[PDB]
Amino acid sequence: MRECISIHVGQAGVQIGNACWELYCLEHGIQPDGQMPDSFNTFFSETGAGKHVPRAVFVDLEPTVIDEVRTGTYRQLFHPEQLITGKEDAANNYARGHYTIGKEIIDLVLDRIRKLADQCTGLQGFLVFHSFGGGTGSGFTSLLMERLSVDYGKKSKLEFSIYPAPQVSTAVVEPYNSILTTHTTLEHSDCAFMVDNEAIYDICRRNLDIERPTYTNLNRLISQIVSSITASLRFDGALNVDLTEFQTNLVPYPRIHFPLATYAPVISAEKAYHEQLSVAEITNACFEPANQMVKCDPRHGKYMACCLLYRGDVVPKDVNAAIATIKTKRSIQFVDWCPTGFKVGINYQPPTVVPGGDLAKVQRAVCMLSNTTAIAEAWARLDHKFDLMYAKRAFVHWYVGEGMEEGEFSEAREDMAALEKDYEEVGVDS
Amino acid sequence: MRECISIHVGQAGVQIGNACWELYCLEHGIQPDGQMPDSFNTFFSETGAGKHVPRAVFVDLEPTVIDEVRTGTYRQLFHPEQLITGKEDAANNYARGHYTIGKEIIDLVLDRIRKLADQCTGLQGFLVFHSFGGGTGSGFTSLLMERLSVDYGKKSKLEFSIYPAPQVSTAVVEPYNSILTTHTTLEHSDCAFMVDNEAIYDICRRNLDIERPTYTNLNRLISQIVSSITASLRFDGALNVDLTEFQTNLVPYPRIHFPLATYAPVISAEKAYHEQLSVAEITNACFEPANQMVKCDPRHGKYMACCLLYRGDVVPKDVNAAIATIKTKRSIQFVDWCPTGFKVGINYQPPTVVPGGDLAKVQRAVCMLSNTTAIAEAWARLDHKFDLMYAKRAFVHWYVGEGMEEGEFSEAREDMAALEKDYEEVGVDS
Amino acid sequence: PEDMVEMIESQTLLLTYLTIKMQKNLFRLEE
Amino acid sequence: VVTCIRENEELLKELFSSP
Amino acid sequence: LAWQREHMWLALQGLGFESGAEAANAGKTLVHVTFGVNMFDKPNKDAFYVVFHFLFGKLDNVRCKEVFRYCWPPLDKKRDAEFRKACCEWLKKISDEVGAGFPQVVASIFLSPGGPKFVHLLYHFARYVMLQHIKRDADAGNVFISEALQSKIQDPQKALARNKLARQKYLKVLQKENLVIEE
Amino acid sequence: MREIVHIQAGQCGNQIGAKFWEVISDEHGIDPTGSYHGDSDLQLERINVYYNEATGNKYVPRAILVDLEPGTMDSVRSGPFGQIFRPDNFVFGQSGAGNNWAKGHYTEGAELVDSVLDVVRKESESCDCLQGFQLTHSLGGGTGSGMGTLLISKIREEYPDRIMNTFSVMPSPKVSDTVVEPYNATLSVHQLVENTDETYCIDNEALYDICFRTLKLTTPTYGDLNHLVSATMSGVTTCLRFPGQLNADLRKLAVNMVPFPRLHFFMPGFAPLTSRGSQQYRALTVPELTQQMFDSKNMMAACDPRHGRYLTVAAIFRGRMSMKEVDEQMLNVQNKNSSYFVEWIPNNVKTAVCDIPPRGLKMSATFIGNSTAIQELFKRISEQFTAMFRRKAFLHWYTGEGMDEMEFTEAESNMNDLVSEYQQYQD
Ligand SMILES: Nc1nc2c(ncn2[C@@H]2O[C@H](COP(=O)(O)OP(=O)(O)OP(=O)(O)O)[C@@H](O)[C@H]2O)c(=O)[nH]1
Ligand SMILES: Nc1nc2c(ncn2[C@@H]2O[C@H](COP(=O)(O)OP(=O)(O)OP(=O)(O)O)[C@@H](O)[C@H]2O)c(=O)[nH]1
Ligand SMILES: Nc1nc2c(ncn2[C@@H]2O[C@H](COP(=O)(O)OP(=O)(O)OP(O)(O)=S)[C@@H](O)[C@H]2O)c(=O)[nH]1
Ligand SMILES: [Mg+2]
Ligand SMILES: [Mg+2]
Repeated sequence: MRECISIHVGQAGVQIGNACWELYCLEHGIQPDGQMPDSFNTFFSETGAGKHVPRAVFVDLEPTVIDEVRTGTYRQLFHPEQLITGKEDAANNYARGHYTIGKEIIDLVLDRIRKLADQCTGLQGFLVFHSFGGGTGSGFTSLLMERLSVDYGKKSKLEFSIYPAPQVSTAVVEPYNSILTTHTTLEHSDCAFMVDNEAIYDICRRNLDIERPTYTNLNRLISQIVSSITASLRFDGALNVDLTEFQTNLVPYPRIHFPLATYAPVISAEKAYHEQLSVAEITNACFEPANQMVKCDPRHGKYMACCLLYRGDVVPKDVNAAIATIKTKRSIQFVDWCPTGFKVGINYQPPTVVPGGDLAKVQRAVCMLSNTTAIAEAWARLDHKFDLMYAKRAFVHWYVGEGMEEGEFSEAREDMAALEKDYEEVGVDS
Repeated sequence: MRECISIHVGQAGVQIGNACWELYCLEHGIQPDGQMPDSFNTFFSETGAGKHVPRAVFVDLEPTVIDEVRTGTYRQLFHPEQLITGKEDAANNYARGHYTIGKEIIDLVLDRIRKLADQCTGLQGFLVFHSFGGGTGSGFTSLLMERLSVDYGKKSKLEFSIYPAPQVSTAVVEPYNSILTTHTTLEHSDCAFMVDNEAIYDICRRNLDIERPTYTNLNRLISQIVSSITASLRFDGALNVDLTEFQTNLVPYPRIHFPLATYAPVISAEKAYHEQLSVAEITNACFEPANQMVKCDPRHGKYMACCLLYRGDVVPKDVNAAIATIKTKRSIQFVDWCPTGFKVGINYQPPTVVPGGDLAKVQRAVCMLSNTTAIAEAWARLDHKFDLMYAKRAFVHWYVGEGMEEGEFSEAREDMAALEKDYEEVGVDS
Repeated sequence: PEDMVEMIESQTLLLTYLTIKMQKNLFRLEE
Repeated sequence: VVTCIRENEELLKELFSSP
Repeated sequence: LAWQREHMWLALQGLGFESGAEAANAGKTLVHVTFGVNMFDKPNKDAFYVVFHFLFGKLDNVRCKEVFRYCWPPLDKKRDAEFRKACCEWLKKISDEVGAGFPQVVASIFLSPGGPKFVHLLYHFARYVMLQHIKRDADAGNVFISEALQSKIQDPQKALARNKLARQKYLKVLQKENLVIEE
Repeated sequence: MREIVHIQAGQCGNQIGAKFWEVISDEHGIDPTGSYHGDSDLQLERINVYYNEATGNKYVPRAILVDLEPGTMDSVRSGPFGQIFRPDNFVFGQSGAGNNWAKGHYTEGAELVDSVLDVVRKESESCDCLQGFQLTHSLGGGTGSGMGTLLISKIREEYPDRIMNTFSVMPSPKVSDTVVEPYNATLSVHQLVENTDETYCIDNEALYDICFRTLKLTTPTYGDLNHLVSATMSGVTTCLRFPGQLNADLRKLAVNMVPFPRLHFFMPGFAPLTSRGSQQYRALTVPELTQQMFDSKNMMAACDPRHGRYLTVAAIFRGRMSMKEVDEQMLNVQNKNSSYFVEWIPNNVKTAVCDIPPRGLKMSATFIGNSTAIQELFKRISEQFTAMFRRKAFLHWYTGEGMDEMEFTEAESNMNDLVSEYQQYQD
């Protein structure tokens, strides 16, 4: 039981999924040709005589990134119809990914996903990896998420997305896209883990001492966070945290489900011999502003609910000690209507290490997911960017030329504004 | 394809044709008996077994000049039918060559030219070689150009003319004909390269150091200009210029098609050693007042458009540099309404050298064809001579006796005065 | 400048327009 | 000229508002 | 030229611009498409559809229902090209019949209706429709008022005088309306 | 899959396309006969974006070579990598256009354009999923300019939803070779405004400067110029033909670098370009790539960017690079030069990365700029145009071939309007 289905959309999601599936395979002893010389059930399905096929679906409206996987080292793992690919990409256009280029693939990926779900008996929820700033990852994911919400309904949809950085950006029309997809994440998602690339760059260059890191490193880090999230299904530990009880504890009001993820300890193998990475040390490194996966200041807001996912050699006594210390920190302030503000899941399996990675072999690890109001700041800056370009109606002819309206621009902006205001309001005390 | 039919009329024309055809034969390796032990296709037809018959038609109202051809070294070249002749010359009379005697033999040469034009699939136009001073080269050439314009229509007709000298005149009635010929060269020709003998005499005696030259040297130089004009047709090079390109860039308005031709470098064999006749030097030489082939001062006018035909070892960059230097000169002034006024053609085949010739061997050659209002001066002086003789009605009875009217003289006079006024107008700036 | 005589000609245009429009109706209304 | 302009436009807009 | 956005809107009301019904013919709501004066400063294709259909309907009825039979209301994109190609050709013909008195019509102005270039075409279009109705509703004994208006005068005093005559006519005729409807 | 059909017209366009095909054949490992002989397998993965496959494992370019003089067809056929092209794709006339726009557009090009449309219909239906067209031509002549313009109009009429790229070379005031260049340039720009998706404005004067100053070639030829242009041409579509860490096709670049429909005139550039003597003193890194690519003396169009503001810039990097380095460098460019960038667009730079470096180098970079300073390029022409049209000089050729004066008026007015739009957004 306790299965889950992963949907990897767009190039960002497909590559993040490359990292994620390499990780799961190493974790469970499953070879890239499928064979394994139980727990694997949460991600893999046993196909006849020793063949564990991942419970995932790769999508792109473009052939290239999927072809890398078809010809890669993991060709014998995914079964051919799981890898769905189109002909021409959305080309950095929400309207293409959603309305014109998107409608041709949607029934195919939906048929595949339904066939995937008819094989699992305790489906927990969907994990959707994508990117806000892209064309496919924004529009086609909007479409897919709306359709999934109609069909399955009460299933929990968790999305892990690459939110656009403040200064470092790769595309020009990016703000536009990032706004329209918000109109979906409010309604058709249950918990949205936004992650910025600039923050992971700073994490790499400060912690792992990698001067020039590429997308593979960042994808390894995101994969590690995902593994830490679902370990409580895949392993046994002192305190397990499901997905439903996790969502019960982390989300106080329906609209408020945009927590921040942070993994620790992320150090190079060399500074690791000198560090005494106790439970307290990594527990505290989680609450530092420099170890954040998104560019924001936790000091600039108040926390609402935190979940600590400990992995490895962790006893409950020192967890209680560390949580009491954090409680006695004034730089870390909390809302008042959450007197107890910590969920604790403790797990036995230490974090596995991928060959060729930068992270070391450590015994204890923490994944902290914190619903803080400070995330509002992020949205703020992106909105400002929008209102620059939209003031001239720049690039809008591409969108309205593809089946969009301007009313949708206006509605998406009004929605993001109401979301920000709801965050600012929930923050305040009484 | 790309064939052109060169009509040689009158004594001056037939002799300049002897020169031109000696040159072309030696150029394409075609022996004087027609055999060649492609490019030749423009000026020769390949009849039967390696026998090439030039696409020319020698005409004259007198047989002796054609009889020398028929007895000369090239008797085996022009198949007999093309060397058309009458019995009595026009005796320096326009009315004889145009009305009296031309009417008997216009049809013969017309039948021959029609035969020639039928055998070519890509006719470019006609190259009429004649003099203004004689009776045939003025009268019969006028009649021929009239009939050819009626017959062939839009085919481009480039005439190469021997205009009288300001000082040295070999004929007395010359101005008269040279004036009546104008009434045709305006309407029925497309480009008229007038050339004066006195200027070639001065060019010889100064540049080539030939103490007393005869007509053969002059004809050699004229043939060199003709070959440089048609080089972009026969051989391949960097930038290519057809005949229509030439006419488009060189002719600003219909009535204005009288460009000055000049050549560089025309040095001795002995002088060529001490000089390094690079592109810059020959390009500056083309713009020198003493190197023109017609007597006038180009400082006294304004250039309207000029075509540079470079030939041999010529790269585009130094062509550009030399042209920029010509631009930043103050004595070479250009009309305002032509800000870009240089056409450039570059051919790869260097200029050949005839045995027994006067020119040396050079690796670069330039033929400049310039439209400058200064040419008006030429007409002026000759017109004055007309206005002198018509003052006394001298030699007019010879014209009236053979079917000419004095109204025709008055009409040619008005037409040439209008042409001068048009040049004076087009010169002025806004 | 020209922009003011264009303003005048435009307002003359509007006067003529609306006037003719109400005339063609009042002639109908009186009969 | 501006005075006639104003009287003009005002009468125009207000008479347009007549039912 | 701010009055260009002004006289246009007034002239828009001159044709009887009712923002409600003219939005009702397109089957869309008003709240999503703002009308009035400050409607074409930015790309605004919905207000473009509405005003252009009203302006083409006010001048012609049958041929308008013909050339815009397979187009209006152009809600989709395959049928949109029909609208954009039926209107551009007509505007090009209209501009070629008048010449220098009209801006040269370009299809590119229709890919994004907005900015001063679109407002210029729109004002001259409104002028044309006004004039071709002053050509038909003015009396046969007064058709010259049309060409008298096409006479592009250049002196300000005569412009003053012409406005003066027209405005006294306006006052008297609006007064006679009151006499007729009350008496 | 995302096939590109290429079109050449005129002597300039034909020679530049010939260089382009040489370099691209070298890239995918095609030899002069069409027989694949490369080492890596990647070279065969997406060979089909440019090369049809004929029987016996030979590859034929999907190109249509057009002209009005057969001399250029013979010259292209006789060059190296000349025997690759299909013989049925050489569509030539018999006279030439004579630098007359009216002849290329109305009289002879109008008669020849049907054969060209037939060949492009055949090639395009032959392809699986077309993604657009590439017209390489020049704007100064009659065949290139007017013929390619008629061709572009017809193509857009038949395939309205495709991409339309042009690598048009524009006249330059200094290095001018024709008297009637302003007329043809204006008349062609008027239609390029409407019927294309993105126009890469090259200029011979700029390439001469690149060669004289940067490469320090004593005597540059047209070969070196065409080589630079072909380098940019292939650099644009590397991502189509090869994998990478952040892909970018042509519609991606179109959606990112064009804020409004009319503003689709770009200036290209390339890096690294070093001399020979100066090579061993250079560190081939990402900082040096970006510093060279954002320099004004490296642009392939004779317009100074310092006179305007970058509406948008695209950088396509090739090789094994870090994304932290690329992004830090782009942010550095933007922050140090904040005045050369408009303010109502945050993050003007789009970046993409391909994993395969060009032939012989370990890494490279291609630059595309949508800047307001390109308006200078047009103003020059306009001035020249007016200076002639006022007197109606050389107008009788264009008139005798059937044109009008009203057409010249419209062309001038449209060029003025494009200039006004750019200047307006410059602020
Ligand atoms: N962390 C991370 N970010 C990526 C990755 N790939 C792309 N991105 C980022 O995600 C955004 C672009 O998203 P894309 O994947 O390129 O867009 P898309 O889903 O392909 O939609 P299309 O434009 O149609 O391809 C930029 O921030 C990119 O820098 C990746 O592998 N890892
Ligand atoms: N440059 C040059 N001028 C020549 C040549 N032969 C004759 N002329 C000149 O041409 C002018 C006379 O024209 P002609 O050709 O002799 O007269 P025509 O064409 O025979 O006509 P008729 O008088 O009827 O015999 C004089 O200036 C002659 O000196 C020549 O070979 N070269
Ligand atoms: N970069 C580059 N520029 C060229 C080349 N050939 C010509 N040009 C430039 O293009 C312009 C003329 O191009 P050209 O090829 O003559 O056009 P065309 O239309 O074929 O000329 P035509 O048939 O009407 S007479 C000139 O400005 C010249 O400098 C070339 O091989 N490379
Ligand atoms: Mg004689
Ligand atoms: Mg040519």
